[PDB]
Amino acid sequence: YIHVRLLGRPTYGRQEIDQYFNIVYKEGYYTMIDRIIDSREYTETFGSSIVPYERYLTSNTLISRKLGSNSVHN
Amino acid sequence: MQDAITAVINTADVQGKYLDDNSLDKLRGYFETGELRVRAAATIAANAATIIKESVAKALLYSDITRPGGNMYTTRRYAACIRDLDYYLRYATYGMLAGDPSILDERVLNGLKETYNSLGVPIGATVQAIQAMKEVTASLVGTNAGQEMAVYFDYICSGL
Amino acid sequence: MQDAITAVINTADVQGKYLDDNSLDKLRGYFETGELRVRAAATIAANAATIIKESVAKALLYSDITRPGGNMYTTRRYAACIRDLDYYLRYATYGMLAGDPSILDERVLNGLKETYNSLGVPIGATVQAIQAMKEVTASLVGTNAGQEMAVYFDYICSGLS
Amino acid sequence: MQDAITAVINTADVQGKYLDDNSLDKLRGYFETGELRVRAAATIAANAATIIKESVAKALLYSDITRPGGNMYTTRRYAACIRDLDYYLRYATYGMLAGDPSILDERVLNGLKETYNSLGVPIGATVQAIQAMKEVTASLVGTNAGQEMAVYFDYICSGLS
Amino acid sequence: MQDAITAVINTADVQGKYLDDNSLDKLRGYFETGELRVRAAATIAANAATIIKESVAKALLYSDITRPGGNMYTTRRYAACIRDLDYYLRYATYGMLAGDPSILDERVLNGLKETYNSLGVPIGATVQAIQAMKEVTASLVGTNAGQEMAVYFDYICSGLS
Amino acid sequence: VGVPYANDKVGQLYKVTPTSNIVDTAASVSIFSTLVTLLAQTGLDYELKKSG
Amino acid sequence: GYDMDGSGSGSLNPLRIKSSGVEKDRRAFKITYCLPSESRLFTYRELQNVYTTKLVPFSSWYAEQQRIQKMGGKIFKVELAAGGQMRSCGN
Amino acid sequence: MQDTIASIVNRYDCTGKYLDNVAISELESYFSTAIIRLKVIELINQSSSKIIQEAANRLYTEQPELLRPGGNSYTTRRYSACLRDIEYYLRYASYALIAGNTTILSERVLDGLKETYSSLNVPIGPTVRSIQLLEDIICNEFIILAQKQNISTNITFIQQPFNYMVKYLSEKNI
Amino acid sequence: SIVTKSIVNADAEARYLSPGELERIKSFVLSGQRRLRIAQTLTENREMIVKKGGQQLFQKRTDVVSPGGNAYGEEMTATCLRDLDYYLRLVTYGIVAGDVTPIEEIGLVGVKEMYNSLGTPISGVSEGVRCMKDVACSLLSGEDSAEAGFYFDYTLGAMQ
Amino acid sequence: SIVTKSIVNADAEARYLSPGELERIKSFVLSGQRRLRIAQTLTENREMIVKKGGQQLFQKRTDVVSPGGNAYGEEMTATCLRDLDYYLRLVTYGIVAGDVTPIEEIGLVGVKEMYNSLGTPISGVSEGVRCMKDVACSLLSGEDSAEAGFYFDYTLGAMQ
Amino acid sequence: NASAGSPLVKPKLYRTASMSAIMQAEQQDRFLQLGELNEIVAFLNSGSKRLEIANVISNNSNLMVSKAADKIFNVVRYGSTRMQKSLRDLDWFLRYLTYAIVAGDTNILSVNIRGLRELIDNACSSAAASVALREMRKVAVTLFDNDSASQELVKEYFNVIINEFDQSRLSDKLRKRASIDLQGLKLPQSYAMAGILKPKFVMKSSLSADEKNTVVKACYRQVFERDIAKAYNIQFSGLESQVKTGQLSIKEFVRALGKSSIYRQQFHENFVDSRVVELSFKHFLGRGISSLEEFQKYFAILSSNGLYSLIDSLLNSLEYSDYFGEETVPYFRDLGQEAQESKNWGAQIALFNYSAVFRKKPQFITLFSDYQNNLPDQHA
Ligand SMILES: CCC1=C(C)/C(=C/C2=NC(=C\c3[nH]c(/C=C4\NC(=O)[C@H](C)[C@H]4CC)c(C)c3CCC(=O)O)/C(CCC(=O)O)=C2C)NC1=O
Ligand SMILES: CCC1=C(C)/C(=C/C2=NC(=C\c3[nH]c(/C=C4\NC(=O)[C@H](C)[C@H]4CC)c(C)c3CCC(=O)O)/C(CCC(=O)O)=C2C)NC1=O
Ligand SMILES: CCC1=C(C)/C(=C/C2=NC(=C\c3[nH]c(/C=C4\NC(=O)[C@H](C)[C@H]4CC)c(C)c3CCC(=O)O)/C(CCC(=O)O)=C2C)NC1=O
Ligand SMILES: CCC1=C(C)/C(=C/C2=NC(=C\c3[nH]c(/C=C4\NC(=O)[C@H](C)[C@H]4CC)c(C)c3CCC(=O)O)/C(CCC(=O)O)=C2C)NC1=O
Ligand SMILES: CCC1=C(C)/C(=C/C2=NC(=C\c3[nH]c(/C=C4\NC(=O)[C@H](C)[C@H]4CC)c(C)c3CCC(=O)O)/C(CCC(=O)O)=C2C)NC1=O
Ligand SMILES: CCC1=C(C)/C(=C/C2=NC(=C\c3[nH]c(/C=C4\NC(=O)[C@H](C)[C@H]4CC)c(C)c3CCC(=O)O)/C(CCC(=O)O)=C2C)NC1=O
Ligand SMILES: CCC1=C(C)/C(=C/C2=NC(=C\c3[nH]c(/C=C4\NC(=O)[C@H](C)[C@H]4CC)c(C)c3CCC(=O)O)/C(CCC(=O)O)=C2C)NC1=O
Repeated sequence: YIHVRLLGRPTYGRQEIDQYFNIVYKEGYYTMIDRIIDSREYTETFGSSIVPYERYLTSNTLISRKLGSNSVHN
Repeated sequence: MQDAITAVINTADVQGKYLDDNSLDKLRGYFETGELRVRAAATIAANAATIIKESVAKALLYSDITRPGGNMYTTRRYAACIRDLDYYLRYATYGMLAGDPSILDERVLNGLKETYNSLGVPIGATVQAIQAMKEVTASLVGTNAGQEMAVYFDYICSGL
Repeated sequence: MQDAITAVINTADVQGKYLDDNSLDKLRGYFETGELRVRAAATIAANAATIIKESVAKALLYSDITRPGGNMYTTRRYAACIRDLDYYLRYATYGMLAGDPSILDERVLNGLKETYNSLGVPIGATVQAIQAMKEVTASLVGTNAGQEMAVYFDYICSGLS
Repeated sequence: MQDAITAVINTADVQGKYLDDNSLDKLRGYFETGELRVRAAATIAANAATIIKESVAKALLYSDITRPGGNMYTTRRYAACIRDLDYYLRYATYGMLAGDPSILDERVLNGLKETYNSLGVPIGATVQAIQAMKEVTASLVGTNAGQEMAVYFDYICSGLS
Repeated sequence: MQDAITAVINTADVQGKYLDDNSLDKLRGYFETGELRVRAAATIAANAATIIKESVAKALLYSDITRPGGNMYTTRRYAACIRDLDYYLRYATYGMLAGDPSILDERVLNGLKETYNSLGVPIGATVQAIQAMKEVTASLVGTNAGQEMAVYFDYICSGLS
Repeated sequence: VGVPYANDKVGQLYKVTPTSNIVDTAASVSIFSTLVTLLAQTGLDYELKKSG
Repeated sequence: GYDMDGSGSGSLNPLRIKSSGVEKDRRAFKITYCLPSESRLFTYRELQNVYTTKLVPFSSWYAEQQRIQKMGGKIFKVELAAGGQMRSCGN
Repeated sequence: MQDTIASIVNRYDCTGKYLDNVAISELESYFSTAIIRLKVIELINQSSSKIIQEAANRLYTEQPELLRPGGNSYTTRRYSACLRDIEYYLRYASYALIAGNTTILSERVLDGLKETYSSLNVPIGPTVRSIQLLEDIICNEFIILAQKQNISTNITFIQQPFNYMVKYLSEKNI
Repeated sequence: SIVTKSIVNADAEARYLSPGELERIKSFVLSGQRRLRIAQTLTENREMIVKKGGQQLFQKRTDVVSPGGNAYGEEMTATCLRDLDYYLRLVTYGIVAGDVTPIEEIGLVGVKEMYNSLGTPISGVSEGVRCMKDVACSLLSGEDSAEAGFYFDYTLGAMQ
Repeated sequence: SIVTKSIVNADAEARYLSPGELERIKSFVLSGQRRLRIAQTLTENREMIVKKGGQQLFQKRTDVVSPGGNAYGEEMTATCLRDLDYYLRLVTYGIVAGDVTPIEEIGLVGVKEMYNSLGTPISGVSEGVRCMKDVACSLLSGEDSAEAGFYFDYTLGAMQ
Repeated sequence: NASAGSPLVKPKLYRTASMSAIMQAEQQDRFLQLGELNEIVAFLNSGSKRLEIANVISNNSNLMVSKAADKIFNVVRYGSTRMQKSLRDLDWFLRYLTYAIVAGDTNILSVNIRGLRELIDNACSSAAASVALREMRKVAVTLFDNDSASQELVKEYFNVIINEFDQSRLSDKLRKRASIDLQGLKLPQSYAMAGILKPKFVMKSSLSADEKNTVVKACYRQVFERDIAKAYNIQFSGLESQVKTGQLSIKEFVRALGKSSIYRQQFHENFVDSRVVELSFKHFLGRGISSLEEFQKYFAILSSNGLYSLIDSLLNSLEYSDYFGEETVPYFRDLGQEAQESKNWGAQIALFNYSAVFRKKPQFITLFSDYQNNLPDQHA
């Protein structure tokens, strides 16, 4: 969830979550915030200027939001 | 399940109260609309076949789905497809005639999205087929009863 | 993911046994076919653009799909379509050059059918476009390497269907 | 399942050893307490109905639960409620008389938390009802056997919570 | 989460009542056991490393698990294993020192069964490792505090199973 | 008392019916032979074979 | 649910045997079969008394007779006990 | 349970195409190797329990700790269960040598197998060793009886089902 | 592997394999037979490398086999030589892979946490792997033991 | 009986009797003469149990012998004490049987339907049998009236 | 790939006396009478004798093994491993003797020595293990001669050992499926006879009223998963009586229970046609769906023709009448009985609970179809 709010996407894959989970145990939650916000993806997409925003949305959320095939014209 | 009557007795029962004038106004509303619901269910019972035929003809045929590779491409899949449209029309009629969509919660929409996402049934095409049944059915039963069927077809579509 | 070497390595590791002659034959087979895989990947790298152009020209153009109402109708949708074809071509090359279609299991075929049934992408048209890339690609790389790319394109087509 | 005997043969068996003096001390302990477990099970067998009646009377009646809106409000729900207290008493007797709560792991606490969180059965009220059965049962069977029944009722209460 | 105090304020709050003699007896019980919970958490804080080492040595090592093919085989997987035993010990200490296992419901046992059934972690071996931590921890903190740690390790074992 | 259920050697009730159809019992006896011929001719053999 | 709508061979449902009985029909046969399993020697199951006698519903009676004859049973005495016969209406 | 024939035909059902030269070539290769495949099935049909007892004795001499009190095959009962399973692996792998397709192995053996042996505390490593101890035996007997009736010696089709089940039941460290 | 590393590399760049990367693969698949000779020799000479490397380890480092050390006793010394056999196996996997990815993922990723959880000094492990490097360099050619010896050097660099 | 129950039990399991069940039959056939002492005493003291138990019943519960009650009059009171004589007889059968199968099949299976068809309050029947339990426990030893009293307890649990 | 979960399963091992004592009244939902209490009285009184027996065998094990070891026996055959195997076996019989005496009576021995004579016969003589076991039984009996009751127990255990070593492999238990789609599985008969045998309730109508009542109460527990009577006081008195006469066979009783409104009110009304299909298998056959084509078979029956024709078509099936016939109440088929197919492992153990009444989606169709398809979209 904190990954979604800070980066705008869900996690690409299992390897990615493991790094965050691992940092969690050795260094703690403060360092968990520090690794997400000082990551290269956040620095490239958002930098020092832009408030984060929702960038990627999985297929369940788009069936959910009645987009594409699902939508009622009516 | 429950109809509108059972739902009234549920709210009044779960408060512990008896039936006050609000609940009697709701029962009067249902008993005013009763006969309209009956004749609508009679007509849909008469012409279910033609509703499914016209709605498959509007929504599904001559596209990638019935072309090879699509999900309706074989005869087994075609027949399973129109079988499922028969369920949507029948349970939509039950929901109309009860005046309460709890039936659709119990016996259709529970686990159906997990089923179609398991099998590979496209949800979008299904929704468009249901809406085709909505337009054709409203054309058969008329304006008022078409609004009633419209809330239950829209209820199933909201589910998917 | 895994290549043929890793698949060989993985089998050895779970058993925990040291390499023995039967395993090596598999490694000898891969290392015999290695150069062929290399030149095939070289040629596909060279002519990706022409593969996608010729395959879209065969499979998709001047039909209901690019006419309005079809799924390729807007430019946005055309560009997303060609990009998807490019994605299939690139990962099919990774799968050919690894000698193991595990990459297509991990990074391509995962949730793609749920995604295209979500967005409205026709499965049939997609498969036909991939087969067009299979014929064009086999025409570039030749008979042998066309058979190799043919098993990975057929793997993706079997995945979507 | 397993009783204390089976558990001793499990540990001694799984070490590959024979039965040593420690395991024989455990079997001596169980065989000393055997007859007390028997007469306790006899008394609970005699007065099950009164245990459930007095425990429901102490723990559950004249509250929000039997008032409308509560979970015991109707007769079907009341009967299902006292039916479940009958299961807790019966399997608590089986756990006492085996000397090993493995039966409560196999046949009661499996899926029970998922069941009560599925239906909307309040956990807290259930726990208090079981403790009411613990006090009434301990009052019938006495001090020692009340301690034995106390560890199995507390086992079920630890299972739900 | 909630401790015993917060739970008392939850029940008395949700009835709308004030704090009566029963709830004050529960707070007296917790405030009697408080210092014992403190020194137990002190000792477990001291010897966490040795708890995990001795419990893995008793429960997991020199078996099929650390032999190739077993779950624990890769070094990566050994370190993940002992990492998870560290979480069970740490949150079991938090559950002991709160006097309420709600922490284990919120932050540990939620989604853990879906995780281990997703990965292929054997549940049985995990439970046996947790019971090994229960025996070693009870040996360090003594009888009373070992009973307290015993109800929280048994809570996690009841959660996975 | 301990009598076998249903007053028979083995305690089985609802045993197989030892009787046969009307045409068969009228045909087995030496008398009613002319009735068996008459029911044969008219075809009321057929309605007496029915199980009403 | 009267078992005679949309008969198979080309219908979606797998071929099965379908009975003439009316929906919810009260018709039964008093029957006597003698069926020996042929299959307890590889399974090693308990002996179940054979030569059973029961009242089989008319709607499902057709399935039963075919099934007894498939497993080498022998049928002794089929009587219609429960129902009335050749009635165009009312079962 | 689609053999090679039905696999090819289902592939051309997904296409919508007819059978081309490529289809007819792949079929001709299957109908050529089939006679050789039948001979292999006659071999396993002859010497089944000999193969099973040999892969047993090899399995238990390599991993003696199964018969130790800690181990799995430790009892008479657990032993007979283990031999039962080796009889399964040999049977279904023989079927996959008939069909030439490993879809029987996936549909009837492998799906839910990792979960079952995980549920019973049966170890995975011994199981994979068992399958390849079957593979080596059938391989050797086919090399000898191959060189008798002269034959094409090649054995990749025999190695393929057992290799498939080994690749499936394995754990990935890479 | 080298193929896996290049596919991962241009996968993360989402481009086709670059010409430079492709050239390396050719050099890899042409250097195959030499690598298989190396792993063949280290395969068939493993008992000398594990035994002799363990002897030079325990002779250089009399700590761990002393009473009070980790590896004191018959069983513990057998477990110590068992681990040297593991890292020998992994080195042979790294030679035929043409990359240390097998060595890294089977043996090195979180090794420090494991041996710290065992009470084992990992510097003794690195001294053991260096001893096996000296024996394995005694069993090979010049350039050959340069290559294989450098795989051992990678494992030393991961332990330290 | 215990013999009947064991034979039926391993008959439904289609096996011989277990060593455990045969030990149970040995303990039963050795406990015989104590049981026959108990049922001898309750046999020869039946009139005190029925009379005194009926007095404690009617004194505790003046409902049923009041006017308009189920037991009003001389004939009805005689029938009431007749039924208490029945349950005393059945308890003696259950003592010599070593099982409550006689008590259950002669007296308890469908007792609620019978007394509800007679208009008789069955709670008064259970109070009567409890009174006879107190008298019969006054006529016996400690462990003896524990055993016999527990057969009465089974009948009380079946009535309630 | 896909899977069901992998829940913990106690495999089966053996029984003790207080074990099967408790478990019989547990299986019939009873609540122990005086007689079964008198089992646990008898076995739990006489336990210290068994302790003295395990004492003296545990003390004298070496002496017991050597006196067999001399007259059984070779440098010139029989390597070091093989000699260790025979020695391990002689120690080993004594181990299961102390276990079989301390625990309940004779289940470890009987299932762990019955087949093995031919597992050993490829190595050693049949006359060898006989004379080794007979020297151990004679030294044990003559050791225990004082305290005659204890050697009577002991004599019974050894005599059962040398009875069970005599006999056979116990044959093979096979499972042939009439339908082509399903897959056959065999089970060793040694594996099945460990545990507690699950009783089968048979109503011949010549029984006594206990035996009719237990069979009928077993039917309600099978079809409804709980006792409907004794809680909600639901009675079906003429189905019950037409079964007590044998007028309805027990198959037709399960049919008329399956077509009652309490079955549909309990199981059809709250569930999807897929879920109704699944639960109809659990109640009417006592197994899960074997495979995907069978689900597509019966789902057409339910889905086109309602519940009544589904239950009719399940009880008219040719696989109902070989497992059950018409004289047994249906029963579950878990681990103790038959061969459990791997394909449905976890899901089947998901079914046979009380809790799998509550599962609202479908189990099996998602699982089989998910086995056909590739990785789904969810989280990792
Ligand atoms: C009462 C609630 C309920 C529903 C709705 C239900 C649906 C259901 N749909 C199925 C298949 C199917 N359903 C469809 C439906 C469609 N294909 C399309 O392209 C269209 C969008 C759509 C028709 C409008 C198809 C093609 C299949 C079979 C797919 C296959 O087997 O490959 C199956 C598989 C087996 C069987 O049908 O017997 C079930 C159980 N089951 C239930 O219990
Ligand atoms: C609504 C947004 C939208 C646009 C604009 C669009 C364009 C579009 N232009 C096309 C072709 C084309 N477009 C051109 C255009 C030109 N040639 C020149 O030299 C000039 C610079 C220019 C005309 C001013 C030509 C020559 C082709 C066909 C080229 C070929 O097929 O070889 C095609 C190929 C197939 C087809 O037309 O049906 C599409 C889809 N599609 C869209 O959805
Ligand atoms: C031994 C094995 C076993 C147990 C223990 C068990 C419990 C169980 N409890 C149930 C329902 C219930 N359980 C309760 C229980 C309670 N209500 C209260 O307020 C109390 C606080 C609490 C009891 C202490 C109630 C009211 C229901 C009925 C919910 C409903 O269906 O309406 C149900 C659903 C079936 C039914 O009764 O209608 C099961 C299956 N089932 C089993 O097979
Ligand atoms: C406190 C909150 C919390 C817990 C408890 C937790 C568990 C957890 N265990 C995991 C994996 C694992 N867990 C184990 C555990 C075991 N292997 C064995 O053989 C033992 C029997 C057993 C431990 C006793 C192993 C080997 C893996 C790695 C599977 C893999 O990714 O390769 C993973 C996947 C991420 C990763 O480690 O790579 C999570 C997320 N996660 C959490 O956020
Ligand atoms: C208590 C429960 C229990 C028993 C009793 C048992 C017996 C048993 N004996 C075995 C083998 C054997 N058993 C023997 C026995 C003998 N050879 C001789 O010449 C003698 C006459 C005779 C002994 C008196 C031998 C030689 C083998 C090894 C066969 C082989 O695998 O090579 C094996 C196969 C596993 C192995 O040892 O490698 C079992 C499982 N297993 C059990 O779990
Ligand atoms: C057709 C596909 C298929 C397979 C393979 C299958 C296997 C299978 N193996 C089982 C048990 C088992 N399988 C083994 C196997 C072994 N033990 C070892 O140490 C060795 C590594 C290995 C023998 C080579 C053992 C010991 C058990 C029983 C374990 C126990 O019950 O405690 C069971 C449990 C119940 C039963 O057998 O009836 C099944 C269902 N089922 C299937 O449907
Ligand atoms: C393939 C990658 C891999 C490795 C390397 C690995 C190592 C590993 N080393 C272990 C123990 C051990 N390893 C050592 C090693 C040493 N002692 C010393 O003093 C020396 C420095 C060193 C030998 C050079 C010792 C003493 C133990 C056992 C310690 C104990 O149990 O107390 C264990 C415990 C259980 C078991 O061995 O079965 C594992 C799993 N596991 C793996 O999966």
